[PDB]
Amino acid sequence: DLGKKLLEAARAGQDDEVRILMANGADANAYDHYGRTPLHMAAAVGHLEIVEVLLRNGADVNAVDTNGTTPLHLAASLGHLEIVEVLLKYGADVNAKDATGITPLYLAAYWGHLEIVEVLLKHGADVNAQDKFGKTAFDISIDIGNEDLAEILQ
Amino acid sequence: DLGKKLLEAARAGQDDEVRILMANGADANAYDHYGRTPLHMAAAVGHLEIVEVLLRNGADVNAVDTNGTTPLHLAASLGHLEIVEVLLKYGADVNAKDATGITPLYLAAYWGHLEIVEVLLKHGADVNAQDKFGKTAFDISIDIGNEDLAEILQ
Amino acid sequence: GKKLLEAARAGQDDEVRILMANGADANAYDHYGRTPLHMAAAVGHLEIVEVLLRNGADVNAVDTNGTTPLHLAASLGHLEIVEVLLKYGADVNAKDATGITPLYLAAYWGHLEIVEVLLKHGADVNAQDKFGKTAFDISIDIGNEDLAEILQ
Amino acid sequence: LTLWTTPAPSPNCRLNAEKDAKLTLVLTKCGSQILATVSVLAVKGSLAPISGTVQSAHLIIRFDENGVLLNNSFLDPEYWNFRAVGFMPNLSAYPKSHGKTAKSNIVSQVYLNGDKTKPVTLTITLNGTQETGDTTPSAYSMSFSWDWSGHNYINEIFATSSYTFSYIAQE
Amino acid sequence: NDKLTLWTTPAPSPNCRLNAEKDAKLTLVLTKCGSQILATVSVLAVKGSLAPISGTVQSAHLIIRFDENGVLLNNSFLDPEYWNFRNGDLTEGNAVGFMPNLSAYPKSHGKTAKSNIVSQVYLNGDKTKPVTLTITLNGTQETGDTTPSAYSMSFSWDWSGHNYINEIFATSSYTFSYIAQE
Amino acid sequence: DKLTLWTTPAPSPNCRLNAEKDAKLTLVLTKCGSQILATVSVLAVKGSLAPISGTVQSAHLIIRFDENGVLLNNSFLDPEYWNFRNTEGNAVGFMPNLSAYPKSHGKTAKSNIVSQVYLNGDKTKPVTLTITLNGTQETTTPSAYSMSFSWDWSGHNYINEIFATSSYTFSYIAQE
Repeated sequence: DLGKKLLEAARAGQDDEVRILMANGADANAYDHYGRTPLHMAAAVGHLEIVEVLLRNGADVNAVDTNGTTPLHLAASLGHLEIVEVLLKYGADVNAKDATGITPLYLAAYWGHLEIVEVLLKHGADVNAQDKFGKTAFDISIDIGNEDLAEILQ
Repeated sequence: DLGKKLLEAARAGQDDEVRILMANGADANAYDHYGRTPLHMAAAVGHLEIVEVLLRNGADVNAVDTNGTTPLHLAASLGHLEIVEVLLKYGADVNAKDATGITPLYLAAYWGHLEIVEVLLKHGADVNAQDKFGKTAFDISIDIGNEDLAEILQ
Repeated sequence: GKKLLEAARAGQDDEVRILMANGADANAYDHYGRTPLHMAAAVGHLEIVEVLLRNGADVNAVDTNGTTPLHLAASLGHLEIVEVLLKYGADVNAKDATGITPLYLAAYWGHLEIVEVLLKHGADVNAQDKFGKTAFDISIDIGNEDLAEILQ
Repeated sequence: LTLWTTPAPSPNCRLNAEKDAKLTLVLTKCGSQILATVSVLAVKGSLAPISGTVQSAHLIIRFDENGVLLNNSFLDPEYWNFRAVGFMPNLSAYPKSHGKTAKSNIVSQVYLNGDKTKPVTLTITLNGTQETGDTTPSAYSMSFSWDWSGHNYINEIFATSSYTFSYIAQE
Repeated sequence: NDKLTLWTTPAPSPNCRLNAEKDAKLTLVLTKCGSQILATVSVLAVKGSLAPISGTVQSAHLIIRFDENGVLLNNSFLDPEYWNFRNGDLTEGNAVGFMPNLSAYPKSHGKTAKSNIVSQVYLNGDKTKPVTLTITLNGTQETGDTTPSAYSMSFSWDWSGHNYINEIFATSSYTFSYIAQE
Repeated sequence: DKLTLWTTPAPSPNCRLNAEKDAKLTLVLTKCGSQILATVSVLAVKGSLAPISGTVQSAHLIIRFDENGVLLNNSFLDPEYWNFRNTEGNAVGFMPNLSAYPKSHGKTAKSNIVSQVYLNGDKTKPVTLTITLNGTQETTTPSAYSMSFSWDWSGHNYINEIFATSSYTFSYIAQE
């Protein structure tokens, strides 16, 4: 099964294993039973070359897992700037909401990835997006005490 | 007893709960059976507004637990500078000594809180006070290898 | 003898000359081939390294894996000890049982001032190991900007 | 004797939604002490894959005065049987409703995917619950609280390594 | 079956000395599972400089020593009225079956890594307040005029670098096992 | 009884971490009904872990057993220090349960028990120990069961120390 191998190679950060498998007709849109696709795996582990090979082979750039989480949520939450940029170039959705209303900007703010926060805002990220508890990225900057963050949010 | 609820709210840093409780007649000078009072709890966890509420309500700024430890020892040791300033403003004894002769200056020095060492010295902290082994805050600086502190204390 | 080995490890700068005064052997070794100078170089006790060397400790003593005190000092980041070892004529290019040199260890563990000293003292930038890796393969390996730069 | 979930149960517990995880828990009675081994694997929901800023999960198993599960609410009684007061945590040592008593907690690190770089703290609390008003009381309880505050494990599946502990038995 | 447990009971009164007489409650339960003892242990200070933790105190220890029949050496350091077989007197069981195996954990001048079991426990059962517990089996070797012991179990708590002043030294519970002598 | 399967409390060098008989593994399995209670430590006696040399930051030992729970030959654990206490019982009663820890599921979380142990018994010198149950992969003689120990201290520089660990206790579900 080429899908399982492609999921595993993207997760392991095996750049070439990925290229070999794509070469051999592996489906860039395979998914595991949680709905993670190879591009979620590559975005989460932070392997830029793998992210690019997948998007060139038609990987659904806003694929959602079973909780609504997209590859751009993962790269913004875990701090992978250059992956965040490439994803955006391919149509990544800055305002995607996961199952409790959380957005890539909310995660990048929560974990303190400020350059990512700037990049998302310049691409139209909605600052007033609230999770299902009513909390926005500005409420995060107050709760987590991040002054640079609160400043950036205006 | 309101006392037990006050001791618990001070320790869990329940700013609001503490005000409700003081509103309702909670005794600011309640103590547990180790001799800890709410002001000890608040000075240790670092909650300034609770320290202020209790002091505005008549908390004894010089209460000692069964080892002779005062709230100023706790704030100076744990590095809470604004609490150390407020306790001193309400008449905390700068050179209170615990059961083995330890003062607030000696603990602030041992744990490397230099700004607190400087505030204590301006209120008359005594560099000569020895621990049970005959060592002063200065000898401990030398030991620890803390050159900035050794110059402040010499 | 073993007292010396123990005082050198334990860092008892005092004991060591106490023990040297009595003719305790600066080149005693335990059954892994470790000498007092290996213990002192490893724990970083400069004074002890100097007393031992002044008392004719073998600067190039190897343990059963070919590790010398200079490997230990370079690997563990003891700059002054690396300087005093080299002064006493430690082999800057010593290889352990797998070909690893002091420069290789200093690089691996990111001790750049020591990498600089070993180079000045003629460490071969090109010594390889198991995989045939060298200090340079380690730099762009461990993703180390400044070490890539210093290997010039 | 052994009281357990079997070695490989089907989804049998609720961390956030019905049957959203498999808890493998084995209690073997060694006289005055219970020897236990535990692990958990989320199968659906917000821990599979870990999502948003979720950094904790918990499960509280409650038992009645005879050591029998209080109901099928939280751990499924079909995966819970002998291979029961003799397996309950000793109330003298771990007093009911006092899970904040230090000694009623056993705390240790377990690891996501069995990977030593992905720690998760597991706090087990014995008899830590208090029920009031109309709530049916439990006589005994065993709580598991997993916490990885400050670690960002989004996209991982919440699946832990296995861990052993023991505690004094009530009888 | 009560002979297969040797313990302090599940809830002892003050029964051991960390720094002063009866200044702590040590809960320690040893259950004999053939060739291994399965143990659970925790400690709570009740007065003195660990209740609350005071000054710069960052460690505590207790060494329990036993004679050649596995019987506590004296009522020095752990109180013999909270140490016995479950529901038992001294003649209900054999305490050498609970002692640390001497061939695994020797009585000698040397230090032995395998005679230690080391792990973190947590003050108030709170994951953010770790304290290291090092358990050492037979790690004593009495010389000079010290009264000798045949076996020992020592518990050394150390929280170097953490400032827990004003906390009560009260630990979470911890399980370990070791090879029995018989 | 026939309820202990062990290396004895004090084995001679009995295992291979990198070369023949270069370490002493002390490993005691005591059957407590459906669970095995175990305690393990290891000490290197020669080679690149005694003293620790170069950039070595890990060691491992895999023990494989056949369908009757008997140690495979050519095992990196010497069968002379591996036997019931004195007596021969049924080794399958000591094997890790294949429903709980399926064969070659070594990367499944639940088949691993992971905790820190300490070089020389010293709290400032942690080493991670990962125990994997039935994780082996032969495609070699086939094994039916395995128990692996992987020590890893990545990022710690313990060169010059002797690899000798504190003792550690764990348990697992027995096959029968």
